[PDB]
Amino acid sequence: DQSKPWNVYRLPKTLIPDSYNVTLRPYLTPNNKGLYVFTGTNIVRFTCKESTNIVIIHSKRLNYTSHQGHMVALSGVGGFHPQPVIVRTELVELTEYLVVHLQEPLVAGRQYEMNSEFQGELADDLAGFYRSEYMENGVKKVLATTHMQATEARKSFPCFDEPAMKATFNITIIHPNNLVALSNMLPRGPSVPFGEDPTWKVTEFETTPIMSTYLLAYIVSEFSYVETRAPSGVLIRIWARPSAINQGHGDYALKVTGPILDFFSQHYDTPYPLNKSDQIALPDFNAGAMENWGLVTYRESALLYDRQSSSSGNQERVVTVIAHELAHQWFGNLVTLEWWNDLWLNEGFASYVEYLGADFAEPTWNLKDLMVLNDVYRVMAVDALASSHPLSTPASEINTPAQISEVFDSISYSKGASVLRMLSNFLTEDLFKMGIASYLHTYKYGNTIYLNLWEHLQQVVDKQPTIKLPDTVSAIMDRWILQMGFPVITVDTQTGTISQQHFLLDPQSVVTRPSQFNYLWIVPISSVRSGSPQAHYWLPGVEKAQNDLFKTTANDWVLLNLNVTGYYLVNYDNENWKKIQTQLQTDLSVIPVINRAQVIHDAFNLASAQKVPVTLALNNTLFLIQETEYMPWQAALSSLSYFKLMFDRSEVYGPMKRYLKKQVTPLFNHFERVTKNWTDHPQTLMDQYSEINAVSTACSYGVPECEKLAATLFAQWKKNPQNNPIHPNLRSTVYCNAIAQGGEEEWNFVWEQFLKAELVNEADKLRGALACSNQVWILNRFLSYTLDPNLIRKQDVTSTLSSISSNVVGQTLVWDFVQSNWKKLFQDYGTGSFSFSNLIQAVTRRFSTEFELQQLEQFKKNNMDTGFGSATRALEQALEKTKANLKWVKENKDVVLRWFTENS
Amino acid sequence: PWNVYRLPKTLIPDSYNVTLRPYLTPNNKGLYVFTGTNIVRFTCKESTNIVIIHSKRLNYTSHQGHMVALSGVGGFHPQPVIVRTELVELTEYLVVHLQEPLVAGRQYEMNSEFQGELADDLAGFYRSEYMENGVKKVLATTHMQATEARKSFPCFDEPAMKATFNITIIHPNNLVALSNMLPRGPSVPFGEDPTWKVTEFETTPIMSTYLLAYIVSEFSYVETRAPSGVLIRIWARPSAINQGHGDYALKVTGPILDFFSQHYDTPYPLNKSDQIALPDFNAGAMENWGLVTYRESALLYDRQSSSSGNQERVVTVIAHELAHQWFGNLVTLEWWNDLWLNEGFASYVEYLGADFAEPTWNLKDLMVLNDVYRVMAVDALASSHPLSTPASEINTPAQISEVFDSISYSKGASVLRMLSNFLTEDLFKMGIASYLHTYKYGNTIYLNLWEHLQQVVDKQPTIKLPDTVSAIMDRWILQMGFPVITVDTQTGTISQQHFLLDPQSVVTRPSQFNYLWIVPISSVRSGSPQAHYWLPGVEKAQNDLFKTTANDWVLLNLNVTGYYLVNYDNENWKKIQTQLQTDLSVIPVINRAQVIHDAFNLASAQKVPVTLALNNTLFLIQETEYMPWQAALSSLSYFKLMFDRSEVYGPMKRYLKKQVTPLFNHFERVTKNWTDHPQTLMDQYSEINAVSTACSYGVPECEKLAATLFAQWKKNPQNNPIHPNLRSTVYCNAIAQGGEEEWNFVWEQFLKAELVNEADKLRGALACSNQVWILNRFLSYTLDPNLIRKQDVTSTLSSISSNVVGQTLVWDFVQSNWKKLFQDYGTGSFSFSNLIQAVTRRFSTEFELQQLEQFKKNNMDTGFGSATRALEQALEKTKANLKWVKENKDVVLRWFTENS
Repeated sequence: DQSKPWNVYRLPKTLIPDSYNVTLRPYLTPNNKGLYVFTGTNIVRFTCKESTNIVIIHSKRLNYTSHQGHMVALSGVGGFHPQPVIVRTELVELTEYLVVHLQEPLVAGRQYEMNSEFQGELADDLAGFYRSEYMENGVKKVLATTHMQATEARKSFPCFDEPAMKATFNITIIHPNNLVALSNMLPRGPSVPFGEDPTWKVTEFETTPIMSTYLLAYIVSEFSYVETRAPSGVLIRIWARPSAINQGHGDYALKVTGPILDFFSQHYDTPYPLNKSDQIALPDFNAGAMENWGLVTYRESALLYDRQSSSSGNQERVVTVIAHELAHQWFGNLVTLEWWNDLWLNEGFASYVEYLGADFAEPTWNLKDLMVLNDVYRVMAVDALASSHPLSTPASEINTPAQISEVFDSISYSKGASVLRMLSNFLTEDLFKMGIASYLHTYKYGNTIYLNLWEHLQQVVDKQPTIKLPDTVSAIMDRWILQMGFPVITVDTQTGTISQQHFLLDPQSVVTRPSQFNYLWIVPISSVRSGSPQAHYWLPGVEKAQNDLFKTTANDWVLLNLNVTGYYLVNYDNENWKKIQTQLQTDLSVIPVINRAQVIHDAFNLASAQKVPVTLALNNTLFLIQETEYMPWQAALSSLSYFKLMFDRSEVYGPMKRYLKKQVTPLFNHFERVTKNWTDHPQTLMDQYSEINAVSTACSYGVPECEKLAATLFAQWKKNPQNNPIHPNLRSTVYCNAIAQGGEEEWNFVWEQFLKAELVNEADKLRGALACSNQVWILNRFLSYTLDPNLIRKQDVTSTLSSISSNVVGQTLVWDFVQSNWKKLFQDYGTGSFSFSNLIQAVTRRFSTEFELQQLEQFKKNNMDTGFGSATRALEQALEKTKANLKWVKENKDVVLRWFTENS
Repeated sequence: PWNVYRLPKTLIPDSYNVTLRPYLTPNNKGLYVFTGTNIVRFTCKESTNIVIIHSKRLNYTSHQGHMVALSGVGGFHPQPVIVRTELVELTEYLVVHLQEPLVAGRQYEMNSEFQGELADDLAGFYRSEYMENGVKKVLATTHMQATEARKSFPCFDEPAMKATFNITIIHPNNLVALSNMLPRGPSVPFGEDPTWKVTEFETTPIMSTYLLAYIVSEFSYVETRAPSGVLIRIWARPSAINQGHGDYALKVTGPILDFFSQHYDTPYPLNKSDQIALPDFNAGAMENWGLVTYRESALLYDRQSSSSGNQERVVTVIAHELAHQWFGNLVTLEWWNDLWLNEGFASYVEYLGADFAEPTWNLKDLMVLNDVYRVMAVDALASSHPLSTPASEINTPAQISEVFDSISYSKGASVLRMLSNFLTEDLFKMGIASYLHTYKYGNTIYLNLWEHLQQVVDKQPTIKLPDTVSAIMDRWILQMGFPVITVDTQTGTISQQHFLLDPQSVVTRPSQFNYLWIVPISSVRSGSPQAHYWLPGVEKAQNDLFKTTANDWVLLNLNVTGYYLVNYDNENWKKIQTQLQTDLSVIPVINRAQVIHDAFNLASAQKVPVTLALNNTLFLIQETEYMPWQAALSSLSYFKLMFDRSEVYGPMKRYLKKQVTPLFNHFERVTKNWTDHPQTLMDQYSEINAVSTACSYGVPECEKLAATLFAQWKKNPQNNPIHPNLRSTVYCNAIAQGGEEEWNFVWEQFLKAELVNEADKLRGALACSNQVWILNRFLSYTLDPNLIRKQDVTSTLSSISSNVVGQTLVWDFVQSNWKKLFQDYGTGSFSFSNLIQAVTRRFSTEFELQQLEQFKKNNMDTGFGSATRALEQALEKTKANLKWVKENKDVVLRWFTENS
C-alpha cells in the first residue's frame, strides 16, 4: 500500500537526525547454532521538523530486544511534556523500516532520543557489519569489518540511512582483549576492560564530523600496520594481515598515500580536516575499495604490493585506487550527493581526480593519457545504447536499494570522469580548480545536486578575460549531464560541413527516453590540419553547420578532437579517411598517439553502427604492423574483441586469427630484440604495457616463437616452483598458455599454487589462467569449486565466472551454470553493486543469433520469480545488444570473412 | 471414411499397369520431374459410392472434367458416373465420388495421368546424383517402403493389398531401365521422340506396393549365375564397377540366395536378383523383389582400402536383404504393427546367411552385442513397445515409419534366436518351411506362424516344451520388455520381474500376463553344464540347480540365447569375480560379456551397487577377446555420457587407460610394430578396440602412432600408409591433437573421396575437432547438399554430438534448424529418431530436462513425426539419468580414483 509512508522507499522529511551513539560487540567465534553474531545498542537524536505521530527509520536484518513490549524506547530530550507514548513498533521488511507508532504527534522544534538494543549476523555477505577470514600458519583467523555503501548502515544499527541526513557518530566497540578496534576517528583514550567481562575491552572513539551514514566504518582484528606522518601532520597508517605487513606489502601504499592526500588539499585549497587517514586491506571485500572518512577500506589486491612478485599493472592499480579513494575525501565525504541519482557528483569527480593524484604520485608513468582507454572508451560502449541513462537520472527513477546498487556503473564512474575531463580541458585546469574550490567551500558538510556546480564555474570564467565560452556553463554542461549518450560529429572535408547526431550502436533501436535538448550538444572541437594546430571551434546545439576549418584540398587532411578531450566520436568523408590512412602508413608519428587510438576506436564504433563500411575500420588496423606504442594497439585489441566475441565460434575465426598473427608478429619480434630475449624488460610503464600486449596477443594467435617462450618458462617454473622465473608482467600469459596447451596435470599444478598463494596479486593470476582449459570436464569441475567458499571466496566468484565465459569452450558452460545456480547467485549478489551486473554482461556478450536471442528471452521468463535486482538495466542492455549483434553479424559476416582472407 | 488413415476394405485391387518417364534435367520451372500414367484394376467386394485410393504429392492431368477416369470391366449396364474427385492431403487420399454405388462383384479400371517431383528427398521415385570426371550425373531411383509408392502413382498402398504390376519406363536412349522383373523384350524407340526408348517389364508376382522398384541410370554391372541358375548382377557407378568394388558382392550373393532356398526348402521364384548401389539412399538397403537397393557403403567393397568391419557389413546386409525375399516378399506382414514378422526374421536369418558365406568369421556370436544388447537399453523403458503393438497405435505414416526401430529389428531377432535355440534350428526351419509354403503370395498374423512351428514340434519326441508354442511366444510378442531373472544360490530361489531401468518409471501399458514370462533357462555349475530348466509364468520358484555350496558358482543363460537379464546373490557374484581373476577362460567368452553387461544394467536400476558392475571390469586388464571388451566399452559409454563433463571424468579416464594399456602393448607385439594384423575377424576387432580405446584415453604411444602415421600421410597424400582397420582412430586422433591444417586436409580428402567406405571414415573423423569454431563451421556444411548429402546429415550430426565440445553445438543447431530437419526426416525412418536419441543422451541435470521439455513444447504444433516415441523415451531416460547421477556420482568418483 503505497499510500502508507512506511511502504515507500524514501524516508519522510519530518524527522532530521543530529547525532548517533552506537555501541557494537562482534563475536568472532560461532555460537551453538553455527552463526557469527554481533550485538549492539544505539541512540539516535533527532529534531522533529514537522509534527508527526510516527517515526520511520531504516532497519535491515536486525533482531531487537524488547523493553516494554516495544522494539525501541523514545523520549524527548531533557524531559519536557508531553512525553511520547509508543502504541506499537513494527518491522516492514520490504522497505527496510522500523516503524514506531505513537499515540500523539511529536512536537515540531523539539529533540528526541530513541534507544535500541539489537542483534545481527556477522555474515560472509560483504555488506553491513560482516566477517572476513584468512589463514595464518595453521590457524583460521576471523575479523569483523564494515561496508555501508550504499544502503547497508541500516544492517548494523537502525538509522536514517539516506546520504542527505548527515549526523555525527559516537562509536564504541566492545572486543576481545587480544584484538584492536579501528573506526573513522582516533580512540578517545586507551581501551579499558569491559566491566561485565574482563576478557573483553571497550574502545571508544572521538566524534566523527558531520557525515553521511554510508561512510561509517569500524573494524576488529589482529592486523598490523606501518606508519608515517604526511608533511601536513595527518597520520597515515597502512593496515593488513601481519604476514603481509611483515613482508613489506604495505610499504608502497605508505609511500604514496600521504603525498597524494596533501596534493589534493593544496590543489583544491581545502585542507583534509581529520587527524589521520587509515588504509586497511581486507581479505573479503565486494567493491575493491571504499572511502570511509578516516578509515579507507581496500581489497588486498587494491592496496598491497610486492616489489618482487606484483606486476607493473598491479602497482598502477594500487596508486590509482588510492588516489580515487583520497579524491572522495573531498568529492563524496566533505561534499556529498543529495541522492543516488547524482552518483557522478561523487564517483565521476573521484574517477577524474584519481588521475591528477596518481600522476602526482608517479609522474614518469604518464597515467593521464590512459584515461581515454580506461574511462572514455570503457563507457562509450554502453552509452551508445537506447538503454543507457544520463549522468543525472531523474530521482524518482533511482528509488529501491537494487536500483541504487545498479547506478554504481560505468556511466556514473567513467562517463562522469570523461565529461569532467572535457570541462577541465576547455575551461583550463587552473580555472576549473578555482571553481571547484569555491564549490567545496560553499557546500562543505552538506549536499549538492548537479546545478550547484555550475554557478561557481561561471563566476571564475566571468572574472577573467582569457578563457571565454560560446554559452553559459549550465547551457553547455546540462546537455552532457541531463541527457544520455553522445554525438557522432561528421565532417565533409570537401565542403567543411560539420554535423552532429546522437550516436546509437543500432540505428534501428528506439530511443524512448525524452530529452529536453532533442539529443543535440554544444561541442568543443579541437583540430589539426596535416599535423598543424588549428583554431578551436565550438559546434552550437545545431544539427549542421559549415566552417572552412573543416574543408580541405587534395594535399591536406583534418583530424578532430586531439587527445580525445571531448566526449564524442568523429566521422569523416571517405577521402579524408584515406588521407589519414596514408599518413599512418607513411609516417604515423605525425598523428599524436592518442589520436592513432582514436581513429581505430571510432572507425570500429562507426562500423558497428552502419555509419562506415566495416572494411574501413579493418583498413585502419593495417598500419599496426609498424606500431610499437601501447595505446593504439590496446584500442585495436579492445575493438577487435567485439569481432572475437561475434566470430570466434564461426568460420570467420580462422582467417581472423591469421590476420592478427600477421599484424602482431613484428611487434613480438621487436620486443624480443629490445628486451634481449625477454631478460631486460622496458623502462616506461607504457612500453611495459605494450610488451605485455605483444606477448599475450602473439601467444593467443599462434606465433610459434611466443608459444615456445611460454612453454619454456612454464617448464622451468615447474622444475622448481620455490623459484618463479617468470617476470610478473608475463605471468598471466605464461600461465594461461601452459594450461591451454596442456591437460589436467598443468591445471592441477596451477590450482595447487593458487591454493597456497599468499599474495592476492599472484593468486589472481593463477586463478585467471585456470579458466584457459580447453577441457569441458576441467572447466565444469572449476565451476563447481566456485560454489565452495573454502576454495573460492564469495568476492571472487563473479570474476571467476567471467573469465571462464571468456573461454570459447566455457561460453555455454557458464551460461548453463548461471541458469542452474540462479537462486544462489541472486541471493549473493542481486542486491549488491558491480558483481551481478558484471556477470550478466559477461555471460551474454557473445549472443548473436536468433536462437541465442530467443534463449535470453526464455531466461528472462524463467527467472521472473526473482527478477534481476541490481542487473535489471544490464539485462535490458544485453537484450538491446543481442538484437544489434544478430543484425550486424548477418550483414557483415561475409565482408569480414573476405577482408581477413584478402589482407592476410 | 477419407478422414481415417486405414483404407476401406470394400475395393480390392488385382493388377496395375504403370508407365513412368523420369526427366533427368530440370524443366522450365526449374524442377526435376517424372510424368506417368497408370491403370488400377480392382474388384468391388462391397457396394460403395466412393473410391478411396492413396496419392501423395502427385499433380493430375484431368480429362472430361475429372482428375481420373473410371471404367467398368464389362460393366456396360450403368457405367460408373464420377460426380467429383478430390485430393485429401492429410490422409494422402485421392477420393472419387460416384453418382451410384459400384456393383458388388464387378471389376473396374481407374486410369490416371500424373506428374511428380524427382526430388532429392530419398522417398518414392526420386533422383540421385554423383560426379564422374567433371560431369554431374543424375539418375532416377525408387524407395517405396513404407508408404511412398503412393508418391509415384495412385495405388491402394497397404501391404495386404497385393497385386501384380506391369511396369513400363520411358527413358533416354543412352540409359538403361531396371525394375523388379526382366524386360519383356528389347527396348524400342519412343515414337514421339527417338532420343528416348521404351522398356516394358515382365509382370511381377503378386506382391505388396512397397516392394516395387524402377531405376534409370548409366550404371555398369558385373554378372554371374547362382548355382541354381538365378542371374546375379551387381550394379553401381561405372567407376566403382571398373575398379572391382562390386566383386565381393558378386562372390557372396548367389551362394547366400541358394543357401536360403535350400535351408527353408522354398525356392526363390524369380529369374534374377539385381543388387544395385545408390549414391543417395536413406535406409542402408531395401529388399525390392528382384531389384535390391543398397547404400554404396552396404554393397561395395575395396580389397585395398575398405576395412574388415566394412566387409562384414556388406555380407551381413546382403544376407539381410536376401532373407527378406522369403520374410517379407514371398510372405508379408498383414500390417505394420507386426513389422518383426519381416525384419525380426531378416535380422535373425541374416546371421545364418552371412555365416554360410564366411564361416571362419564366427558371426553368429556377434548377434548378442549387435542385436540383443542394442535393443535391451530401449526395452527397459516404460515407453518401449511390444513386438506386436496394438494396430491402432500404428496408424499414420509417421507412426509406421517410427516402428522401423530396434524393437522390430533387434528384439525381433533376439526373440527368434531364443525360439530357434530352445527348439533346435533344424526343427525351426522345417516349421518355417511349412509356414512359407502355406502363406506364400499372401499375408500373415503371428498366430499363423505358431501353428506351423507347433506341427513340426508335435511330429518328433525329443524336443519337449512346457506349453504350446503360441502360449510361450505370446509372452515375448504381445507384452513389451523382458525379465531380470534373480537367483539366490544360498537357497535355489529363482524369481522374475519386469526389468525397468528406473524403478520409478510408471508402466501405463497393461499386459494381460501381468509382465510374467515363460523363460527357457540354461546353466552351468563351475563350467560344466546342468540340465535345462524352464521358469513357468510365476513370480517365484525354487530349484536345486540354482542352489550352491561354499565352493561352487552357477551361471545362467549360456551364450545369452535367451532374452533376459540375470542377477545373483552377492556371494555368487564374488565367486564369478574370483573365477575371472583366477582363470577367465572357464567362463565362455559370451558369458564374460554377459556378466559385464547385465551388472551394468542392474546397477543403473538399483538391483546391484554400481561398484559390483565396476568390479566386473577389473579382469579386462588380462582379457584379449573382442566380445567382453566391447561389452564393457558399450556399458561404460553410458558412464562417459553421464560423466565426461564432470570431475568424475579424470579418474574414469585414468582407469580406462590402466585397463587398456596392456591390451594395446599386446597388439603392438603380436602385430610386429603394427605391420602384420591378426588373422581372425574377432581378433582384428579386438585390435581395433584396443587402438581406439588407448588413443581415446591418452596412452601416449597410441597418440604417437596416430600423429606420426597421419603426418606421413599428409606429406604424401597419394600414398596412404594407414591400414584401413586403423584409419577411423588415426584420423580422429590426429584431428583431435591437431588444428585447422589437419581438419582441412581431411575435409578435402572427404570431398574427393570416391569410395564411400573411405569418405565415411574421413567424415566421422572431422567430428573429433576440439575447436568450437571448426565444429560450427562443419555444422554449417551439413546444410549444403553440394557438401554433405541428405543421406549423411543425421549421421554427421550424431558424430559431432558425441564430441563433448559438440554436445551443445548440435543441440542448438537441431533446435535452430528444426523446420528443415523435420521436413527432411520427420516422416521417414531411422534418421529422425536416431537424431533425437543422439542429441539428448547426455542430459542428466534439471536444467537439461527443462530445456528438453521446452524443446518439446516449442514444437508441439508440428509434433515430432517419426521421432515421437523417441522423444518420450528421451524424456524418460533424462529423468532416470538425473536421479542416477545424483545417487552415484560420489561412489563412482571414489571407485575410479581408488582403482587408479
